[PDB]
This record gives sequence, C-alpha cells and structure tokens, in this order.
Amino acid sequence: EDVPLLLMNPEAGKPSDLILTRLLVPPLCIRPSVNEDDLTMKLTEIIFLN
Amino acid sequence: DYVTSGITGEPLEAYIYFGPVYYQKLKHMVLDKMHARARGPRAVLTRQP
Repeated sequence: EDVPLLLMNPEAGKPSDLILTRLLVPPLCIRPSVNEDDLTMKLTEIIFLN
Repeated sequence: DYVTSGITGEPLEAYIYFGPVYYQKLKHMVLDKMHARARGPRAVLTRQP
C-alpha cells in the first residue's frame, strides 16, 4: 500500500529490486572477442571476488 | 603588355600584367582524396560502417 507513495510504479519494479543479489552478463555480441577484450576481465574479477 | 586573344585573334582592350611568379605544388592531391562507399565492411560492436 505504501510503495506507490515512494513514486515507484509497482508494475515496473519494487524497492526490493534496487539492491542486487544477482547480475546479468550481456551476450557476446555486446562485447566482441577482439584488441584483447577487457570487458570480460571485469566480469571475471567479479566472479573471482565471489 | 599588349595581349592578343587566342580565341578570337582580336586584341584585348586592357593591358595584362605578365611575369614569372614562384609557384609551389602542395601535397594535397585529389587522387589521394576521392572516396566512395556503396556498401562494405562494418564494425563489430555497432553494425554500422
């Protein structure tokens, strides 16, 4: 009942969704395999830390 | 100088200034600059030319 008064639209998202316990990794065509790709390395660092 | 027209053979009314002026050729040539693309290779990330 109080979520609309936070101006969040309750069909586009919830307060619970702000903090993320999960993360999507983009398709490979977003980040092509060739210089030598470092975007994949940034994702690898997050995987290594977990 | 008194100058004659090469097209008509009749002389020109105004006298024309004539002399040697140093002229230097610059590296910018049209053969190294003409460019055209119909369709061709595209970037991998954004599929645009």
